[PDB]
Amino acid sequence: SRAYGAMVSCHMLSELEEVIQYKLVPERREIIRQIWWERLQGCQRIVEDWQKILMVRSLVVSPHEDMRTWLKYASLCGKSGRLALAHKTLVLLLGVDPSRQLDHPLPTVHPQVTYAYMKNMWKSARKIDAFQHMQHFVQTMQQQAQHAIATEDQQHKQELHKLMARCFLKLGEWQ
Ligand SMILES: O=P(O)(O)O[C@H]1[C@H](OP(=O)(O)O)[C@@H](OP(=O)(O)O)[C@H](OP(=O)(O)O)[C@@H](OP(=O)(O)O)[C@H]1OP(=O)(O)O
Repeated sequence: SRAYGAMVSCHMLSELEEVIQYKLVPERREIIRQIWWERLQGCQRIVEDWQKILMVRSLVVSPHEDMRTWLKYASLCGKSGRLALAHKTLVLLLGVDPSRQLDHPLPTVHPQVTYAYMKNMWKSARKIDAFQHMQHFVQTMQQQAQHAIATEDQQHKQELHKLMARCFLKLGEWQ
């Protein structure tokens, strides 16, 4: 447990070598990203360590390029009593600020990011407006899914149904 800090340092150095591999090899990009995700999952859930590792990985990977990792990091920060940093990460992922445009409904692009932002807002005690955004998001998801159902997009439809199931459960619990 004492050496874990130096272990984190070794993790960062190994990540840097995999970063130069990422820059050199264009066919290794997906494999490297999956390796990074699994290794980060293996590491401990300390916000400082996660921030260091993600800062190292940011050299060749923009947050938009890998939404899942930053979503997990934002969830960790939210559970670690750092809702300010979690909101900053969520707004960076979204690309626009829902806080300034309260009247403007939440963007539908990146629905996972929108759902994460909504639940963070719920944790931010803005429950009523979170519920209104939840209803708007669910109706938008259903209309979008009905419009965009196609034989080509089936995995996307399955993921959308899973997210919608989570949204309906959250709607019921919040009601
Ligand atoms: O913190 P909660 O409100 O209870 O939400 C949890 C939490 O999601 P986050 O990734 O946003 O933290 C779980 O993640 P863990 O931190 O426990 O790893 C996730 O489970 P997975 O990691 O397996 O995705 C689970 O999702 P699910 O209900 O689909 O299993 C999800 O629950 P809600 O989305 O219903 O809030």
